[PDB]
Amino acid sequence: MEIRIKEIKENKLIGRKEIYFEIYHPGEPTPSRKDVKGKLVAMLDLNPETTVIQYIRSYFGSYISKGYAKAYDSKERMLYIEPEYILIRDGLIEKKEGE
Amino acid sequence: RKGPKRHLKRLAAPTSWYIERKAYKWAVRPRPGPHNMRTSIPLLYIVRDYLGYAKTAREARKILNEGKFLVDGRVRKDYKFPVGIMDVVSIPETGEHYRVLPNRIGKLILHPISEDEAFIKPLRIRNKRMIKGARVQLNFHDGTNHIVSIAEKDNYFTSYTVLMKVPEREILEVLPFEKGAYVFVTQGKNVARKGRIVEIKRFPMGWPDVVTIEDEEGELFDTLKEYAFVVGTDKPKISLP
Amino acid sequence: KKYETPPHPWIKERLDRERVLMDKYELKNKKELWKHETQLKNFRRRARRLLAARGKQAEIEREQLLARLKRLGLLPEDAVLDDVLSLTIEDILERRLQTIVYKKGLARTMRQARQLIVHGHIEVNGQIIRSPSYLVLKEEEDTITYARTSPFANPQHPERMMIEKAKQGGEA
RNA sequence: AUUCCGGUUGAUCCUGCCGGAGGCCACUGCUAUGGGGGUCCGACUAAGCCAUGCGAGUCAAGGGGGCGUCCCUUCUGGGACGCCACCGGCGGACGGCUCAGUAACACGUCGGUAACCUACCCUCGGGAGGGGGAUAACCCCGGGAAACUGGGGCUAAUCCCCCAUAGGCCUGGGGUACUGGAAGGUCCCCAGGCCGAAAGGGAGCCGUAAGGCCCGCCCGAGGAUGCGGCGGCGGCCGAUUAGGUAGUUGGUGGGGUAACGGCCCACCAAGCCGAAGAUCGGUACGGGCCGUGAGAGCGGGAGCCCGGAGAUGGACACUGAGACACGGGUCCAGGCCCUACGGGGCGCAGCAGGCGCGAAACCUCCGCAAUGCGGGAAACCGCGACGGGGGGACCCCCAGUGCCGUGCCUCUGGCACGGCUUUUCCGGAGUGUAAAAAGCUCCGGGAAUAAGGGCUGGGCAAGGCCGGUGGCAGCCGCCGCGGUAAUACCGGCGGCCCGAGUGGUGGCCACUAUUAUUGGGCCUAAAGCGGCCGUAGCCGGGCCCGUAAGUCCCUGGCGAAAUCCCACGGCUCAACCGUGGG
Repeated sequence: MEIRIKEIKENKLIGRKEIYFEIYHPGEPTPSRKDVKGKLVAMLDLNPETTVIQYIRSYFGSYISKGYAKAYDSKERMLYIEPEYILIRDGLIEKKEGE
Repeated sequence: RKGPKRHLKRLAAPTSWYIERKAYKWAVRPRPGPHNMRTSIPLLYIVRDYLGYAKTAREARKILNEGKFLVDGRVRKDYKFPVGIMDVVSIPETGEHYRVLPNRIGKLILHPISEDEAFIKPLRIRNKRMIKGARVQLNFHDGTNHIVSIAEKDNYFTSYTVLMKVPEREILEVLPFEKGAYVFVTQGKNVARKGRIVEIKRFPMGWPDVVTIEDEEGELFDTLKEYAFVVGTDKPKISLP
Repeated sequence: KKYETPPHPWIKERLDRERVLMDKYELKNKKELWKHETQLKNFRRRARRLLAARGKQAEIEREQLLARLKRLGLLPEDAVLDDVLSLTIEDILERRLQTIVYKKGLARTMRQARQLIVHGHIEVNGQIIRSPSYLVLKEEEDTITYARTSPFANPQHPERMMIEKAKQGGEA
């Protein structure tokens, strides 16, 4: 499996790079989030607990996955700002707030 | 309906915001303010959609509150606000400046112009009328107003260019429209064009009043006096489809 | 809908047409033929309308239709609206997935690819197409290879032998 | 994308009806809808009513506390959160649902209120000085099975008020300056009269307090937004409905409203309306569109968006810019329920769910996470509005139910037999949950493994035989078929069609030039008035001339989005949706 960076945004106000991933799997099952943790910290080039994994869907039979990840400087900022699905998929926090 | 609609629907959201109209079922309805709801561009659309700086309305509301936009020289904080046409929207945090302009298509586009022009806002005033102390006051369709004169005939009837200094809310450098002046066309079906007025002559009585113009290409157009908006001798640049 | 069912549907003359083409292009249902007939029919309707009207309808639209036919390959190089009218419902059976993979000779016959395409072994562009009714561009002919392979990941599989016997190509 | 067939007869041609073949939309039988994507579901019933859960709140950073707890400290003492009641402010008129009534200035488009208002909000200008004052909380206490209710001492705030600073409004007289297409609205002076502005903020930051970021209030002007109002045109059927009208048509004065107005009122007049169909009865939310058709035309108002109308039936006010108010009150009618029988409470034609009805239509699910919105500096709270899954012959789209060798039959194929790959299916991985689900998809193990239903005399000649039976039992949409070698019955076998559908009934549109404008007729097929007269109406010889109303041309304002076509892109693919053009 191979992770490549397609697209890079620089958001200054909050101090993060917003980043697009294409991840491959050829003859292999759908990418495994647990190895992708190990692989991520090097690709983004930021500490391991502030390099964040989000969004992947995986094509039907066409072996390419499209996806998004975050690289943050600020551990403080990230839990607060971000929409809850990310925080659980990375493993940070759950679901914020009920009724 | 017996009350202001507080909810706008997505299928009621136009094609002029260039928005997906089957996305949910509820569209962002600004609270009453400068401008019309369907002829505005929402603050939600500008942060969230346009630039990718939000992926939820909570991101975009938090981002606006901390600060990433000032509109007309002053602070905003919620995403509900109808941004007008011929306004000045600012990213202080990126240094971008935009004009809110029509296309030939008639969708709102933010058209980039330099940091310099952010200072300027051209006004062509909506009506001119007396207030107490025998002073006349200036008006707009975004409600942007100034007071204090000595009355009298003054610069024009109502077809003005003012240079407006936006943090100060001051008027400066007044200028008439002529029969050799510039207009950009910002309502009607002839929108996006910028040219030189041939003559401002019209149909002298009743409700219709024509004004006519030629351009650089030199096409002949006719539009209402109300839909003639005087840029000046050019201050902002043209809008592109 | 992409189903066309004519005014008289059990007439002798229709029925003969249908019966004969069933390993000549591959059928296993009539519907599949009906999709293709509907695509062509709409294209010929539009082509007819533009030609009928004066020049005062906007030529941009006639230019966009003609463009699409250059890529698809029905008008290969032609650029004529009258030329669309003359088209057969037999020029769109020849641009089927099953009769353009067999043309190159990766599918033994059109009949063969009714478990290659299911089991996902024939790729076009970057992706396994699964659909006999998929219609292939002239662009798209330049990339027809294989993926997610099991009988072509094993030459030693007798599947490989049944498909290629001295390499049976063309269309029949 | 423009098609015809059987049937009046012994045969023939015309006329004409019927039936069938096509699209679409309910419902109903069998089977199935694996798998996957999008739409959808009391949608032609009782606009019947409901048990039970739920759709309406929110600020302690306005505010002095009561209680639990925290940082503390373990004191004095200040800083926090939850919970709790009272005034403030804002939402509760919206959002959601339904379409009964209404054939009308309901609705659409263009006009237009210089007759009228518009808070929250947004802008610009300016103001918030001083004085006065309360009631819950707390403390104490009575009753009712309840609902619900209390009496009093103390007491906070952006608490409630007055005065001034003025402003507002009316009215009489003078005159200018802004805006206009005009009428004439806005300016100012003056006299006399009334009403007689406002309120502030904790822990932080900015300023000295006020003030401001933030939240809100006052006055002047504007904007936006909502409400009301006027006009042009368009705005169903029955003439076994032809004459209708008494605030009714107008004038004049006036009241009342936000405001024009016979809206209401007094007076004065007798007008107003009608055959280009008034009035009356009857039926119907209207529109974008949609269904069908080559078109012309016909048919329709359903999801969905737009505007109006309603919320057990009727009547009624208050608070608010905005209600005569969809989960508020008063009351009357009907009906339900609790009851110490004294007395209380309601409204699923709101949402789950129930029950009645009938030919017909769902889980007492999951979440507040995303979407929108109100309040809140924010954090965040509220949300059966909403996002989704569940279930559902409801529609649409996509896809699989094999392939090769192969002896031999029906070789556009089939079956035996052999070999191969292999949808489901299992184990694993992502997804996604924003915590489930939907389990697919991918990888490893790995099977040819979900296919049915209709028809077979002519219409569909598209598909043929046997046995039983013998005008019977039955079949039938039509013409018919059975009174004993039945292709038509019934069973069986075979074949043909189409395919997760097939078939039936009901309806609508095409076929139907059977509504004739395109595109029909009247000697004899159905159809000339017994004949005239002349009214309304329709239609007008030649030549000229004025107008340019009709009529043709050009530009410009505009006919919302969605639906529709074409193009490209994304989802394996496509339906579909985005985007641009039309």
